Amino acid sequence: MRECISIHVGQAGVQIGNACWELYCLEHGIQPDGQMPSDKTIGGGDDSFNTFFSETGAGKHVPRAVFVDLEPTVIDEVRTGTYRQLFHPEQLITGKEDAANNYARGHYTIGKEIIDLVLDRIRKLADQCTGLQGFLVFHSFGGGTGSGFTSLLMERLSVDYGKKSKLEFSIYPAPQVSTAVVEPYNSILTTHTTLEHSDCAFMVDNEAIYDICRRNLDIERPTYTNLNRLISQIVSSITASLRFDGALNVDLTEFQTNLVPYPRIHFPLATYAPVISAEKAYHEQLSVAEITNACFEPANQMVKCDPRHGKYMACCLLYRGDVVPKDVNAAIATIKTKRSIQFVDWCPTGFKVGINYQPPTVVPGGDLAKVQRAVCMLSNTTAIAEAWARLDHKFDLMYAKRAFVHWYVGEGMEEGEFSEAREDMAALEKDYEEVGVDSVE
Amino acid sequence: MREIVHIQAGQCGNQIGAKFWEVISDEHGIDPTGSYHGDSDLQLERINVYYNEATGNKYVPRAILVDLEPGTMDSVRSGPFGQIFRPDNFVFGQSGAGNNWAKGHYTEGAELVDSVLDVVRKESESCDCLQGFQLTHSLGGGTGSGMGTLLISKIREEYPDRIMNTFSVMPSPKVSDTVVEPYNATLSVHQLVENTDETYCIDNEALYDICFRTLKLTTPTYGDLNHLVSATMSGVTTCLRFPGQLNADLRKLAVNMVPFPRLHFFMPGFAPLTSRGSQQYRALTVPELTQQMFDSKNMMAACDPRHGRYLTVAAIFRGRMSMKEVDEQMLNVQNKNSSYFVEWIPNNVKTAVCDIPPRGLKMSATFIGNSTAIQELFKRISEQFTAMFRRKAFLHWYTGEGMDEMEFTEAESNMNDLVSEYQQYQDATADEQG
Amino acid sequence: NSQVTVAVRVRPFSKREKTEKASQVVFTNGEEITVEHPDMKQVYSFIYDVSFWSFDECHPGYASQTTVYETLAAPLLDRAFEGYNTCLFAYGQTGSGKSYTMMGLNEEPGIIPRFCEDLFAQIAKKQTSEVSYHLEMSFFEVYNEKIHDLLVCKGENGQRKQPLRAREHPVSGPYVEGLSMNVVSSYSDIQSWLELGNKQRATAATGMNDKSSRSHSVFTLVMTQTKTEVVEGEEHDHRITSRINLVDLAGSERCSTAHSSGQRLKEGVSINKSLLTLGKVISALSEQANGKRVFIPYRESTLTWLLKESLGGNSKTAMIATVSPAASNIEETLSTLRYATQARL
Ligand SMILES: CC(=O)O[C@H]1C(=O)[C@@]2(C)[C@H]([C@H](OC(=O)c3ccccc3)[C@]3(O)C[C@H](OC(=O)[C@H](O)[C@@H](NC(=O)c4ccccc4)c4ccccc4)C(C)=C1C3(C)C)[C@]1(OC(C)=O)CO[C@@H]1C[C@@H]2O
Ligand SMILES: Nc1nc2c(ncn2[C@@H]2O[C@H](COP(=O)(O)OP(=O)(O)OP(=O)(O)O)[C@@H](O)[C@H]2O)c(=O)[nH]1
Ligand SMILES: Nc1nc2c(ncn2[C@@H]2O[C@H](COP(=O)(O)OP(=O)(O)O)[C@@H](O)[C@H]2O)c(=O)[nH]1
Ligand SMILES: Nc1ncnc2c1ncn2[C@@H]1O[C@H](COP(=O)(O)OP(=O)(O)O)[C@@H](O)[C@H]1O
Ligand SMILES: [Mg+2]
Repeated sequence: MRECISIHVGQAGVQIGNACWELYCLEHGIQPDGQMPSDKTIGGGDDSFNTFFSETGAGKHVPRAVFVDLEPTVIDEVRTGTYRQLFHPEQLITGKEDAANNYARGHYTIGKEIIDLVLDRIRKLADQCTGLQGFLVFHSFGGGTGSGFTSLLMERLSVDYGKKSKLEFSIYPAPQVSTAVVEPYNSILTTHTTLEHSDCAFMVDNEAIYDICRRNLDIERPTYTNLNRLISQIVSSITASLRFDGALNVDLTEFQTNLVPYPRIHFPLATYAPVISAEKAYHEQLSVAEITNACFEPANQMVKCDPRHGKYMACCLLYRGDVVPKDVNAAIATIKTKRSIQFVDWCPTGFKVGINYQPPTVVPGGDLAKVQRAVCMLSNTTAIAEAWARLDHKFDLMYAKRAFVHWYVGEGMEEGEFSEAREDMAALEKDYEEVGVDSVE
Repeated sequence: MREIVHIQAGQCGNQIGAKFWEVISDEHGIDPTGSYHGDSDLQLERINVYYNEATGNKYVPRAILVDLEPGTMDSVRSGPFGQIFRPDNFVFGQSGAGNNWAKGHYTEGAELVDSVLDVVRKESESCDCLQGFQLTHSLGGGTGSGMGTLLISKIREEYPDRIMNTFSVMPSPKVSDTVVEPYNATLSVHQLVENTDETYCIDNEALYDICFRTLKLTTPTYGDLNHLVSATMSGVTTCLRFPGQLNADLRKLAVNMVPFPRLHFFMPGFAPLTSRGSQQYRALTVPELTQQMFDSKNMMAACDPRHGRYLTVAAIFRGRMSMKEVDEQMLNVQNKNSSYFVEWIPNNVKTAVCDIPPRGLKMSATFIGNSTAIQELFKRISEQFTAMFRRKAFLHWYTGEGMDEMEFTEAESNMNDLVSEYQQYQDATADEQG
Repeated sequence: NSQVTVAVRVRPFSKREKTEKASQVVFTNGEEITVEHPDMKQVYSFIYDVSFWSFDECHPGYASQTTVYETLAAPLLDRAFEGYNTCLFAYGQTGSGKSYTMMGLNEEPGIIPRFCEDLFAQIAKKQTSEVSYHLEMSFFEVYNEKIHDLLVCKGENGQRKQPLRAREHPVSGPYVEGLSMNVVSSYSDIQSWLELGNKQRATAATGMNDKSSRSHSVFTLVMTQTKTEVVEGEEHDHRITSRINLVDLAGSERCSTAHSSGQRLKEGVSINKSLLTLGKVISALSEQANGKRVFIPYRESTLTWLLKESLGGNSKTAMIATVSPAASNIEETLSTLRYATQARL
């Protein structure tokens, strides 16, 4: 069968995985103890879904995941929680000390002494998999682990596994909000190394999801346990065709193709429009047109950027539930008739479309509502260059004075890596501005 | 396995420790016999950060007392929480420093430092991994100034990979408590500036004004002042012990609070602080705490941030909160008070949250800040100093114990250079065009 | 006031390189230096106050040794007699021509011998029987923020590298205790001391080369011009003094490629911290020359702390960076040219 390994690196990664696997365990029918109750019915069957869960002969389903944090505080909440009996006990802590929000530590100093032990486990899982396709990585630009250790691991896996998809789901840094002073450095240092190895990096931001949870869901005091539940739905919509049946199916190599024109502009966004409450589950039809128009509103983007300030280059639209393609065609016609939604001249073929039949599942204690139809929109837009223009400027301020640099040098780095990375990002800005130019011979 | 070694040196240090080990032992469920009598199960997970285990499931703190007079030893032993410390760790001598940085750094401290290092090595080598060290010490006197700084210099040489925190009680502007505060403080700064990573400056007068204006206490003893210091101590080390949504440690805070290695002198503070009667008429929410913490009348350093610019601040929250209400609030401060912050650092605030608060409050918070206002703390000393040094006032009691006049000028110049380094970043000027 | 003079010297291809036929990456247009990646995607330009082209003789503007001495070093010997201090930096990675520009071979002498010989042959001319010049030399190193002296002969034991310490005299400024100063009369005595010191300097056979310079090295010369009072009273009266320093720094040592653990890693950390602080100091000095009051962080390293009076106020600093134009050392050349680049304004 088909298999996809998930690599949740850092606090953000683990706290997203603890919801993603909470969701997968319900979509398929797995209890937290790993024991499916309704394996009564199989008589064969394939509902022990091999894309995420490996089955063993005792009637148990163990996930294809790896945890690593450089600190036990988060992983040890899994060992002590409700899903302690599911995961293989190789939930790799190495937390004698953490990265201290330093890329210098999570790359060489403490990033090594681990990576052998992570690769030995990834090798053990891959060999347990026949037709493996993809590496779903989960991390955060802004910390040291997610920044440096992920860079190292993606450097290694590009040598050990070669030409296999590597999709990063990353917490992008926000313009105004920040829980750290050294995200502008780590973000650039991670982009410089991951850009040559990754193949499509789906970005999110906490500020946008706060705005969504306020406006739509009516949550004025939201926390991470609301945001990660939505990110889990994004990943499930990405990983639905490999599990459930549909009319238009989508493999992982299709995102790597339909959304990456050039090998450095592989930084798209994410969107999930039906984030309405159970109250507003009524008072709304929730048709394909309403959703498809919501996904193109700059307010319901999961990344804080106005695509009116740029141009769309490609857009995948993954739908779940009672959808008919006539509705999608009508919706896309409405969207193409609109003038605020501009495209590049060299991409007249626009949208990738995908349909799956199984609708989303509601978690108890969640804020979403049971809706018959769901949508996930992942778009590549030049407007994100403006975000890169912000991060590159902050860098220029607190690097002219060489602030916080001695901490990085003190853990195995050089004053030149910063310049290298800044020049690569300045090159990427020009690469984002070039494609926006209209074609003339 | 992020283990801390507490070193207590002098009356101030031991009297703060005797309150801090009452605060942590309460936060973890230990009694004066050293035994767990708690309710939860998170108290036992990371108890290794301060305590070590023994035969009968007893928990002995990793403390090292240093004081050079037996009076504080007996106060600790003849006390509430005295029979949990190890007797082989009550290191002490006789004939104290005499409010002299020289007697406690060359003459009497050199005759005892080996005995402290022999315990430090024992307690550090029994640790799986070590995060750093922890010293509470009053500069202004002797022992805490000299025999503290020497221990710092000898640990930093033995461990030039670990954190060395110093929770110091600096002298006050108006009223002194020792005539030779300037010399000793200057000679301690010359050793801390070069051998520390994050040093937290406390002042008796700021804490008296807190006790009078916020807590409405009329006659506050030092057990009340140290009750505020212990609160901040626990605030710094909550992420390592307890869990949280967004965690931190000493290394991460030091990374995100020290642009340059010399400017590691910070203003501590704690919320929510209130009088017993004015509790029923307040609301326990995040904005009230943020208003209490960034208030100049809630500092411990006796230096107003209105006369300077914050370079980098931290906020360790404890309780079930929402990260949106921290991000919004800490963005509001940067915007409404842009002049009190730096421009070449876009976001000056770090946030950390822990899901387990203090025993009596639904929510808590701890505030560290690196400001150019602590300039005023040193510029005063250098003014008190040089006058005396212009006359050689009280110096024959330090030269006699094996010191030279050069060691004073060196420290004075280092302090004044630190002043210049902090003052370079408090006059907001613009660029060519931008 | 004090501005700095950063220069670059491209070494020519080794005969091993053009026999193996390594490709060329560093180009020049007289004024600017340019680096063109073998992929030919990105081209980076670097401007400097002076640029030395030692790639091939037949080129116009060939940069021999005699035009490096006359261009950088000699105006510092000239400022010495005026009574001011001077420092000469020497940055460069292994296999780039640091010891060819500074010390040189038996023929083709670098800056040290030319400098010293011109100094001696000029005091021989200027001395009047009423003026007298006395020179005093020193030679020390920096290893993990520890000062070591080299000219003292070390008998074999664990090691007699005593960690000397620095102090701050109120007038004379920062200095070094235990510094074995020595007297000099002509250049043939400096060769002996420097050989005896370089033999005891720290080295390690790391991955890049069989011997790398894992330590800094400061070579100081202090001159004193005594001219006589006969108002009525003979001299011991008037000692205008000047410190001329030649420092031979180490390499940056990126540890991504070099899987360095332990002592080599600690040495790399110390070197890179020192170089960062030195860059900060040079940038602050250039800003000060350009009319901005700033704070020069001297006290963040020993190298910047001891040379404070030699790169401050009435002082003239010079810096030379060495580069290889080969395509196997592009990542080193880039960082070198970018380390030098933040000193030019
Ligand atoms: C019914 C009730 O709410 O009583 C509160 C109380 O009234 C107030 C005033 C408490 C009270 O604290 C003080 O009045 C005080 C006295 C001297 C110096 C400093 C404070 C309180 O005594 C203090 C005590 O705080 C704690 O218990 C924390 O655990 C504290 N540790 C200790 O107090 C402690 C002392 C000795 C031995 C063991 C533990 C702590 C704080 C931070 C980090 C770790 C621990 C609390 C909530 C209260 C009383 C009891 C009235 C306050 O204390 C703190 C640190 O938050 C004072 O202002 C807050 C607001 C509280 O409402
Ligand atoms: N969406 C979301 N973001 C998170 C979560 N936890 C942390 N973050 C973000 O992660 C960023 C910092 O990266 P961290 O994950 O804390 O760093 P780390 O991976 O733990 O690595 P260390 O610094 O060594 O601890 C912050 O900007 C947070 O906003 C989470 O649970 N959900
Ligand atoms: N905050 C606080 N400060 C104290 C306390 N006791 C003493 N101090 C301060 O610390 C100094 C005491 O110096 P000390 O080291 O005890 O002198 P020594 O006995 O010779 O070592 C004085 O300047 C006091 O201001 C205390 O309990 N709390
Ligand atoms: N301008 C030049 N002309 C000719 N040869 C040069 C020039 N510069 C450097 N070289 C050659 O390059 C080598 C430099 O080695 P060296 O600089 O001593 O190594 P390191 O930089 O590790 O000290 C010498 O052998 C020398 O022959
Ligand atoms: Mg973490």
